[PDB]
Amino acid sequence: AGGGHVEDVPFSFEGPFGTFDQHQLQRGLQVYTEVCAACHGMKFVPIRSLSEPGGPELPEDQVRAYATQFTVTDEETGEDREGKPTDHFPHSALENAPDLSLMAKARAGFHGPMGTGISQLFNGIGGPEYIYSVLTGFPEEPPKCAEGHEPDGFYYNRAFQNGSVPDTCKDANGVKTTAGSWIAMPPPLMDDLVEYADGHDASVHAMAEDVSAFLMWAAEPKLMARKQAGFTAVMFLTVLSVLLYLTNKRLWAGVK
Amino acid sequence: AGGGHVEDVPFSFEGPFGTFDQHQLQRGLQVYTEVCAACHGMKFVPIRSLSEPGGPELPEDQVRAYATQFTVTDEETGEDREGKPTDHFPHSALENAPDLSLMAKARAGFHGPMGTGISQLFNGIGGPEYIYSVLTGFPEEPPKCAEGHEPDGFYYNRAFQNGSVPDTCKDANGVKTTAGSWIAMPPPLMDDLVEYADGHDASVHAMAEDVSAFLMWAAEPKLMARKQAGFTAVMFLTVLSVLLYLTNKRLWAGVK
Amino acid sequence: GTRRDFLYYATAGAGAVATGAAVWPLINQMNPSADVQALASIFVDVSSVEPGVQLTVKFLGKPIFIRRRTEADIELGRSVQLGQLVDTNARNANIDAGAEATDQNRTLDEAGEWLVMWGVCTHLGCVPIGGVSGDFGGWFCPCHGSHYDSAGRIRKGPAPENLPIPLAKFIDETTIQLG
Amino acid sequence: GTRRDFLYYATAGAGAVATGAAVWPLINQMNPSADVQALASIFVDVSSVEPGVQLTVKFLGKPIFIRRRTEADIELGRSVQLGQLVDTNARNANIDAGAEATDQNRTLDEAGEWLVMWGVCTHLGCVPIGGVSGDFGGWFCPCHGSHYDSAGRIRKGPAPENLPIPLAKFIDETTIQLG
Amino acid sequence: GIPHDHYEPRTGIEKWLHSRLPIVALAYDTIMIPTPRNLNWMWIWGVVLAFCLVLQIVTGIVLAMHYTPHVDLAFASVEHIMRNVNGGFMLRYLHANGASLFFIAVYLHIFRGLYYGSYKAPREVTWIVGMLIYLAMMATAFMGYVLPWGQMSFWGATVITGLFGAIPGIGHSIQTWLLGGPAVDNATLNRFFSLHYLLPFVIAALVAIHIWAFHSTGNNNPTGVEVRRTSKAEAQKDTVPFWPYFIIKDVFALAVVLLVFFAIVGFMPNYLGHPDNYIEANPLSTPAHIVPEWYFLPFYAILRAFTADVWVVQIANFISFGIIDAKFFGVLAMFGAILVMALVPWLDTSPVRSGRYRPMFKIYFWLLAADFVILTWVGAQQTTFPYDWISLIASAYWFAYFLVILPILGAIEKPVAPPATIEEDFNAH
Amino acid sequence: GIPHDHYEPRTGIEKWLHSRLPIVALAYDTIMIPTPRNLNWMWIWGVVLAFCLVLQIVTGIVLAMHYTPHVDLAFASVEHIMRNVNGGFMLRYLHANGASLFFIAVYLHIFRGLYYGSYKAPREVTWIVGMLIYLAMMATAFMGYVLPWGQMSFWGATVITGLFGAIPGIGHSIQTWLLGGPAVDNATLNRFFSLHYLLPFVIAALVAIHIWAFHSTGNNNPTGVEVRRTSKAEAQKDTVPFWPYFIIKDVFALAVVLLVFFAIVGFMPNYLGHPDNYIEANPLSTPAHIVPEWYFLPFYAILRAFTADVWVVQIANFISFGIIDAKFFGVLAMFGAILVMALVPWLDTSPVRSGRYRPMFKIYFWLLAADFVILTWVGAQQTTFPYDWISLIASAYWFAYFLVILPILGAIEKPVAPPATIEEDFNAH
Ligand code: HEC
Ligand code: HEM
Ligand code: HEM
Ligand code: HEM
Ligand code: HEM
Ligand SMILES: C[C@@]1(c2ccc(Oc3ccccc3)cc2)OC(=O)N(Nc2ccccc2)C1=O
Ligand SMILES: C[C@@]1(c2ccc(Oc3ccccc3)cc2)OC(=O)N(Nc2ccccc2)C1=O
Ligand SMILES: CCCCCCCCO[C@@H]1O[C@H](CO)[C@@H](O)[C@H](O)[C@H]1O
Ligand SMILES: CCCCCCCCO[C@@H]1O[C@H](CO)[C@@H](O)[C@H](O)[C@H]1O
Ligand code: FES
Ligand code: FES
Ligand SMILES: [Sr+2]
Repeated sequence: AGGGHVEDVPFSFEGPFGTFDQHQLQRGLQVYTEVCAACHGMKFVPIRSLSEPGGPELPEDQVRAYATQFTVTDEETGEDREGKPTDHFPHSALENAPDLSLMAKARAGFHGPMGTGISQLFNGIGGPEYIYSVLTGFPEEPPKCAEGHEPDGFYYNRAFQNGSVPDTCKDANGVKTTAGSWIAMPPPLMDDLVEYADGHDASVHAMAEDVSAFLMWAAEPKLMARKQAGFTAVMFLTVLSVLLYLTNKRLWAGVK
Repeated sequence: AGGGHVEDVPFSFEGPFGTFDQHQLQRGLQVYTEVCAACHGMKFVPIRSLSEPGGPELPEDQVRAYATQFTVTDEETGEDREGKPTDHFPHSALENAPDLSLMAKARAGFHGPMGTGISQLFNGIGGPEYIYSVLTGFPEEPPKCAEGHEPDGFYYNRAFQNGSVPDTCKDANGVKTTAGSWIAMPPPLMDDLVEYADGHDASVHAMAEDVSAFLMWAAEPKLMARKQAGFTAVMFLTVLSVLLYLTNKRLWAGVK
Repeated sequence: GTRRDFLYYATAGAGAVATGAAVWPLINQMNPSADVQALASIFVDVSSVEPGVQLTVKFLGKPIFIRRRTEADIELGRSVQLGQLVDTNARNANIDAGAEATDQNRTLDEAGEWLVMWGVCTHLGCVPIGGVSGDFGGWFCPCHGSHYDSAGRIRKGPAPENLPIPLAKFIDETTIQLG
Repeated sequence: GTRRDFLYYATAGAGAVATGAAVWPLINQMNPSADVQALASIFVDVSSVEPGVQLTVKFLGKPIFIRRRTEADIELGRSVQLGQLVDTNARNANIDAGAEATDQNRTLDEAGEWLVMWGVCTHLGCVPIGGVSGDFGGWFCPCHGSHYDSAGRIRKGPAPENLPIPLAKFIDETTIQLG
Repeated sequence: GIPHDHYEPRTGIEKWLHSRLPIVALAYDTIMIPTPRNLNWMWIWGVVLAFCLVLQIVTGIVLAMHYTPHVDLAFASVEHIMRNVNGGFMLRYLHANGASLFFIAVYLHIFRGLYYGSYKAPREVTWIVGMLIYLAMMATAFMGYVLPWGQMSFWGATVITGLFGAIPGIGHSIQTWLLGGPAVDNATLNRFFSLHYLLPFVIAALVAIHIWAFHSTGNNNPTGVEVRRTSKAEAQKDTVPFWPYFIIKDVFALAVVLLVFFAIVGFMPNYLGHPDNYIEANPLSTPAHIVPEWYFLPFYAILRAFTADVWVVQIANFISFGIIDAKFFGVLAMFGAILVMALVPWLDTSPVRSGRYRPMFKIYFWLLAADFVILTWVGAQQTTFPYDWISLIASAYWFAYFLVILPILGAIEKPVAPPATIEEDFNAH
Repeated sequence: GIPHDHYEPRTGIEKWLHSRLPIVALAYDTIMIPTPRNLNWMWIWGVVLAFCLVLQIVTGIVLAMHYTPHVDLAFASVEHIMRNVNGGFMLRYLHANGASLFFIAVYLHIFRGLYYGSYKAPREVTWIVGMLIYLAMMATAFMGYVLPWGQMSFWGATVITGLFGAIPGIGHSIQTWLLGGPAVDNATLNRFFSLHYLLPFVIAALVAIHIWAFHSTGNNNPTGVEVRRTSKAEAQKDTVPFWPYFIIKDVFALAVVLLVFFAIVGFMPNYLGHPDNYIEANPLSTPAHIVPEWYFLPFYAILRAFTADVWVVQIANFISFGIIDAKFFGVLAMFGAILVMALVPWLDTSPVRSGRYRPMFKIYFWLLAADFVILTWVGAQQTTFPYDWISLIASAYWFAYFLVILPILGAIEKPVAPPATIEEDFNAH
């Protein structure tokens, strides 16, 4: 396998002052619920966190209603029940569909250049960009080298790099010719597959960016708290360094 | 509740040089499987330990055959299967039947006298004596004070002290008059309920003594290993103390 | 003037704040986490509870007692006079905090058949033994010897208060909601 | 005389033994416990495995590859001469330790259809990638770039040896016993 | 300090090391310190305590390699140790009974100090560092006892954390913070495990300061007469070097102690334990006969002796406008019993160091030893009559000894003349 | 040592304490030690290391209050911290990125010593104690990284334990003993947890000896010319007391380091990590791009550079009758890279302390610093051409520097005269 090209999306949460867009996270939650959830789970995300500040911030009554749709096995009782906000999202229904709880952090979209790490230093790790690229990177026709050599049950995706590749798509030393490789996920999105309440656009591009942002929050729910803390410590330590500098300077005056 | 009197059984494993009787442990294993196992489990005992030295020491082929009767849920597969020696004995089938893995150590048969602890110091804790006393202590007639006042679903036992007691069996200050109290366990034994292979007698006394020894091994399987080490450490330290005594004496000789 | 005396004070003041900012989160991480703060109500099916049976249920890591009281339990409770009680407060989250501990104020229903309370001894937190135990036809705590009567009111022992009653109400004909 | 010379040696010698007797059990508790020592064989259902399919199974915390080899896999494996292999030992627990790494000695059956081996790279223990990867129509280890052929023999990279073959035998028409 | 000869590097390797890091000089000056010649067998308990800390640490680290601090796995992982880990049964019993040996030794160590005046000047610092060590030990042993997650673990934790809920105003916050929730649950087990590991290292640091303390002043001896320091000549008549004379004597005593200890571990490892802790924690049912480990019983007896009917409790309740009830009073009494013992250098107003030469003091001292045994015994009994009174008389004497008798004794007693020197006492033996 | 004034008790409380435990005298003589006046910004990394050790310890203790060392619960318990535990996200990133800060500082600390000759006599003990600390740090960090039980955790643990399987004869025994079984499993996680807690306390003990070591000799300084000890007059011209002059200078520098550090933690906490450790351990599938943490990369690059085709490996294999194959040679090379650095006091044959006055030495040193950066970078690349060669040339230079250049240089180089005294150098700047 290897790294590959991802579409550089300008997400609101990027940059030191970057923060989540509340409506986008809500739309992404709808996309996850109506599309991804059929196969993918989020077993580490507590459902109650849809109400917590710094996320979709849904009313606690809506979240209570949202949790009901899941059938959970009660821990004490052992009998089935409606879901509560204190429960996690279920595991992936499809056994080989990975859990998406931490997907936005378990994938890197930016690499290199000479394995110096300078790309990530300026553009970030690039997980939500990577997710977006996979949801977007399904072409209608496969590459010409495999017109009739596609593995059955797999799909060409421009951004997926860990997939198999037909022998007719490799060069004389066996390196693959194609930009991407074959992924076991069929194209999950399609224009207006979801009906957003506020009338926000639901193109594959729009849903992919919305659900990529939601999945970034699901992985790093405390992103906004972490930056507030970073800013605070940095403003503090700027002041503290200046005061300690003047003290150090004014002390050594009686020496040199 | 409180403490009470137990029948002082002479178990082979008692005393510093005491050891388990292999055939007795096998008889007790037969009693547990054929009588107790209907309600009680041993969730901490690996089945393979029936072969380990210092216990019943059954041949590994017999133990392999014994483990089959249990239906175990494989952890990865999730489907049911026959038991292996690497599996533990099952949980208690009856929800309020306590686990017997550690019963012979989780009960004290000797108490007192004035809470000085001298009784246990000389007679041991008395857990297997207690188990024996409970299995023995089911009388055909209850105490005269409750002739027609027995709680339904309970049975009078001489040795059980933590059970309920009818209002008619308490004095003016509410302390119980009876030697024992009412236990939810029906009398489990009866003469020749088990047919021992070696022809050992299967009176209620014999099965109770045999299975109490088995339950002591299931609770303290490494008893014999512990005593060899105890003897060894004491023999080392006896020699070492003598040598250290002569050294200390012969050293201070050049002072006084 | 105050220019060379003030720097060594302002610097030390910043250092004190910095230490405090480092120490508070080290303490607060031991305070209840988000998973604990969020634990919510539960519902208990009670149709199977005959008079004279106590159902014991776990709620917030502690026992909750649900006793369907018999006629004898109820008669004893109303026969106790207020001036004979150790604690005359209802300890009831469902009513006024100052309400008196009459037997009517200790049950969910007017008939006084359904007694729901925290099974947590008010001395040091042990579980009292039920099934009509003790000297007052109620509960006996084996940890240091408190006796509660048939309405869960403290009568004897180290415990200072009646067993507290949680928020509890019948949501329908056969279900109690705790919390 | 040897009365005053022997005590300072005999006493210290006893101390040396006593320390050693105390240190050994502190080391040996880290050796495999009885639950680990007791792990036994397992059985694998194979009826669903068509040629060209690799079944991957966990055994003693490591992967075991059970591949039903295709015609191409078998031809490539049998076409390799002994002098062309990095490691010429079969690494097969079921036969003599000195057997040669011919394709016949690398499969369970005479037809050479069933290749059972530890999916544990002999370099530093990673899992080789199966299907038809690498430069020898076999397995590729992504950790440091070892290539194995269609019989699981090392051909290129840092790995010193062929993937080992565990004790494995068909118990009936459709079940293999590992261990 | 005391006059003595110093280290001198001899080998070429020693001259090299000594001019860079004088660690060899430090071991020599430590192990060759002139120690009073007349120390009796009550001076061994320091080495026994030192051994216990190492035993507990080494068996502890090993046990933690196989233990899981999770409520679903904790109890099972200890049985896994007992049954499956090589020597796990022996390592476990050594750690458990090793805690008992640790505590028999401090109490003997402490009462030695209380008799011979090892707490009076110049030894206050040694004594105060000791008190901190003791507090750490109790906190360590408590949390350790919770880790198996048996019935005593869970309900002992319930009882002991409830003590802190009794503090007015702040009690409920302290209790919740310690528990990590509304009740003893996984959060409590998980954090006690981290702290059970940490605190033994804090104890080791305190012991390091403790050792530094009595090396600075020099060891006390049964006569209470200090080593003569005016010249090396007369210091040697009062002393012998710690190595070999008292090293071997301590090591001998240790071998005898371990002989008995290994007989316990080998042949009655559960005598000092509670069978109810071989039952899994049940948050819905409480053992009828919950009782603390014997080394906590005296102080536990003090706590429960002060009920609402006690006349001194009713005055406290009246004067404090209801703030100090029996529950909180009993908590004040329990920490108060240790505190008055910490203050004994300033409560013992007598200028005579050794209790050996204090005729009236011996009586009150031996009553205190008997009281401590009585207190240990009543702690495990019920609170009914007469034990309720027995615990009241026993608690009462403890405070009377430190707060009334010892101050009064130092202003009334007629002491016997001690020996002129340490040398005089030794030759008479 | 250096001439300086000693402590004198002034307050009555100070006279009281000093006559029992001179801990204030010890703290005073420590914080007022005459330190060379001419220390530059490369002398701050000792305090940073001290701070890191406290940060790791304090955040570590806290994390262990919420972490579960069991394969079924470990990964979930870290996410529980991240999402639910108060400040858990920040405490985790501080501990994780804190390890990186810890390790950037040692490498800067080490190369400072290598340039200025802080390892040459009389500072060998300081240097050797330093090498043990580094080994303990690496061992702690390796085991720490396993605890989350992600994919890098599991397979990094598989690889690194496989290194010990490469030892002839005894390799499989050591490997099984470390693993507790045939493979990386729960037994491995459970014991790594116990040891991850213990070793930081061993590090702390080593640091105490470390500080004692360079306090005994006095700090080296940029000129390599030792402080004059012939009189107090000229000691004062070479030095200032550690407090306040260098306390404040270090605290200032520390605040600047933490400003950068907290920006990383606040704004790019995952930059220095591997995304695959956010994937749960899969004992059946291995990430394609497994790569070590940056602070292990240079030595990892050394390990894999010595393959079977390398001419020097093939000689080793033939002469040793096959015992030393490429795998074990790489293991020898890896621990060997650390060992020659431990032996540099005995390999550097120049009598000139500071490399500042060694013209040829400066060249090879900066090549070594460059080589170390190169080695770090190739560590993260594949082993194909040309990286296989880059890692061979880089590894070769590492051993050449310590084993050939440094021994040869001390008998060839024409060094420049250093200043006569520290005072001369200070006034010129
Ligand atoms: C079943 C009909 C699916 C639905 C709907 C979605 N996904 Fe999926 N996904 C599925 C499979 C079988 C796999 C495994 C692919 C493989 O070759 O292993 C996946 C995988 C992903 C991945 C991982 C890509 C990678 O780098 O490994 C991602 C990032 C992903 N899926 C995202 C995703 C989203 C956002 C979805 C809803 C819009 C979604 N998937 C739906 C099966 C199915
Ligand atoms: C882990 C616990 C402890 C250790 C390792 C320890 C160690 C020692 C040692 C080795 C000695 C010297 C030998 C001796 O006199 O026995 C000593 C002396 C002493 N210790 Fe402790 N001790 C511990 C606990 C305590 C406690 C809990 C106290 C007091 C409450 C205490 C107070 C003293 C005193 C007063 C002395 C006498 C010193 C002197 O005579 O100058 N110690 N200790
Ligand atoms: C002064 C030091 C110590 C004291 C007084 C002490 C005391 C105790 C006690 C009383 C128990 C309960 C044992 C039982 O009833 O089964 C215990 C348990 C335990 N301790 Fe310690 N301990 C100490 C040090 C340590 C250390 C340093 C560690 C780990 C590194 C440790 C690890 C454990 C573990 C894992 C348990 C639970 C397993 C068991 O019950 O044996 N202990 N400790
Ligand atoms: C936790 C790790 C460490 C801590 C806290 C630490 C601490 C210190 C401190 C505070 C100093 C004072 C002067 C200075 O900052 O340079 C120092 C000096 C020194 N350290 Fe470290 N160090 C650590 C690791 C190391 C390592 C890993 C090495 C070498 C492999 C090392 C070797 C030295 C040397 C040679 C000196 C100079 C001694 C002198 O000038 O006499 N240290 N160290
Ligand atoms: C003093 C030097 C220490 C170093 C260099 C160190 C290093 C590390 C590292 C690299 C990790 C992996 C963190 C991650 O990337 O997720 C880690 C995890 C951990 N460390 Fe430490 N550690 C140190 C001390 C301690 C101490 C004293 C503790 C005490 C409990 C501790 C507790 C933990 C825990 C519980 C984890 C797992 C949770 C997590 O991954 O955040 N560490 N440590
Ligand atoms: C070993 C023991 C213990 C040890 C030291 C203690 O000392 C204190 C520690 C902290 C706070 C208060 C006292 C308390 C209990 O731990 C524990 O749970 N118990 N058991 C127990 C039983 C009944 C009531 C209370 C406790 C102890 O004995
Ligand atoms: C953090 C790290 C690490 C740190 C210091 C080390 O130092 C050694 C420790 C033990 C033995 C030899 C070196 C080794 C690994 O541990 C770990 O899982 N990794 N990751 C890793 C990835 C691929 C191969 C090998 C390791 C480390 O970098
Ligand atoms: C290099 C030392 C300063 C680090 C703090 C700079 C602020 C980093 O800010 C980060 O930058 C990344 C791209 O640069 C983005 O991916 C992140 O969204 C952003 O948080
Ligand atoms: C007094 C200190 C030495 C104690 C060791 C004496 C040997 C104790 O031996 C024990 O006695 C118990 C009965 O008391 C028995 O239950 C045990 O089986 C036996 O091992
Ligand atoms: S806890 Fe119920 S009486 Fe003390
Ligand atoms: S682990 Fe397979 S190549 Fe190194
Ligand atoms: Sr972007």
